[PDB]
Amino acid sequence: EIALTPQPAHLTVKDGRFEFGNQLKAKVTPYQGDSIRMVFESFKKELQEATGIKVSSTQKEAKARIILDLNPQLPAEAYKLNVSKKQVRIEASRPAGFYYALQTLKQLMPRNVMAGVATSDHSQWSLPSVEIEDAPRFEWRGFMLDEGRHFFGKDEIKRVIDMMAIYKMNRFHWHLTEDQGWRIEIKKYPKLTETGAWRNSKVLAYGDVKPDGERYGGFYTQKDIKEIVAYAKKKFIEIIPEIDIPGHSQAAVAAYPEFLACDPRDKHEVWLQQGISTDVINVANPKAMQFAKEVIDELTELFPFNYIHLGGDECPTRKWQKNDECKKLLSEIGSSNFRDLQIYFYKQLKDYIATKPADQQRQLIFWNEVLHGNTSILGNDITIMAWIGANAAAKQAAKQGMNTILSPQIPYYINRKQSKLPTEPMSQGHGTETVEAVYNYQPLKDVDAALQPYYKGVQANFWTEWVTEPSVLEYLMLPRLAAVAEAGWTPQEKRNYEDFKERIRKDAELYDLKGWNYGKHIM
Ligand SMILES: [Cl-]
Repeated sequence: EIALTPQPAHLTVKDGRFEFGNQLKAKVTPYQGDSIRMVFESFKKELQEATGIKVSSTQKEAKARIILDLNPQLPAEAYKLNVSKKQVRIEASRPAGFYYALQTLKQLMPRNVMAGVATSDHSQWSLPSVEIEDAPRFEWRGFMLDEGRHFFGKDEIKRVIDMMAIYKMNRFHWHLTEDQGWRIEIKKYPKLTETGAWRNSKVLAYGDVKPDGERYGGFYTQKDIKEIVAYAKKKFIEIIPEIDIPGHSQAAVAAYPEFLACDPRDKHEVWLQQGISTDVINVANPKAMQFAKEVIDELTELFPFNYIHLGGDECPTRKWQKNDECKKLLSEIGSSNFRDLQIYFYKQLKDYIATKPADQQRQLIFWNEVLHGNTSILGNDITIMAWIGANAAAKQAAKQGMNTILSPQIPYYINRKQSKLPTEPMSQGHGTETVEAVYNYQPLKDVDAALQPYYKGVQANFWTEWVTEPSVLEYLMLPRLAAVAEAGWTPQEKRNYEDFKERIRKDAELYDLKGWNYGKHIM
């Protein structure tokens, strides 16, 4: 009957049910300039769409069948939800807490409510009596989509946001730039999208698959970006842009080779292959430095969240070793290790950001390869996204006083096959990254108590070398996304895969109402 995902920290089931009727009154705290009333108004619209129930306002506790009260002692995303025959009572300290209480309230109702779809026939509406106290284990509960390899577009990304929101995920990491495409309009550099957002193959070549000649691509205008940011904010999802530099930058190099290429006399094209490119940005070129500053400036206007991801994964130094500007810069920073140029490039950008007014400053996230360099100049107010040797990298980050986010390739890359069946779509892996394998990863296993404060959370990543169509994206995303969401939210002691399996089965109905694809193996 009751199926909540993520499982709350504390749930007690009580006798009886709360019945709505067609109309009822709510009393809602005015905290923070009526912000909670605004959250509640959004909820009311959803509820009416799905059920026909109308909620009006009251100031009188005695008339309130739903009450949202401020409890400042609760954590920033925590809530209490008490459902009795007489009243629904919610307590929280911050808008996100109240929003999550209402997510859990929706999830206690038939699945059409969470889906935001009315039922064909006439229905009766109620809640089970419960006492819930809930709070997320981790503050960062993320999903990353690669749109550089294949582009999905606004409608599909809204569906991604919708999926994340079901499971209380709060961080969308937008991997917008790659060797094979650049997907975000930058006004000062129009060729990033004019050249970089189109290429002459849909498939990315690998093994026996060759380029297919199709004029393929797409990008987001700044208007598009602002729309998606606003859409996600309504669901308490913040967006982190990733401009992956100076590696994974062949599309940018193809757009502006005259100053971004290490070897501008050679040819530079958007890459049609899968793999790791050596065609990295010439970090020693002054126009490359200005380019990066100017891109960051435009990101700052589009993305209000306080973090930017600069990537830094899989960045070969060989083209720097062969470039005169780079050799000279390395000599001038007193080094014989070309990796240091990557760190210096970042230091310039970090310094630049520090010159800006406080509200324009951003904190930086990097893939963990950056930690292999001498990062001392960057200080410890950077964040390491741990993916390769993740457990060890996160521990090293924490030991250096850096925040860390866990996105281990195994098992949190949910583009990978989720079954060994021969009928699975083509993607990376053998089929070992089953729902169970995802759920069973324990992020803080054997992590010393003193390091744990630096572990900000977890993220599932979705790489799109092989994935070109929304149906396949969704098939691979779901239901593994929910396992990572639960890992991010639910206390480890309350996590149980067989229990999760029973609960997630109830969401097939939700997925079907929304027309989402999903793997059916555990269903
Ligand atoms: Cl754990």
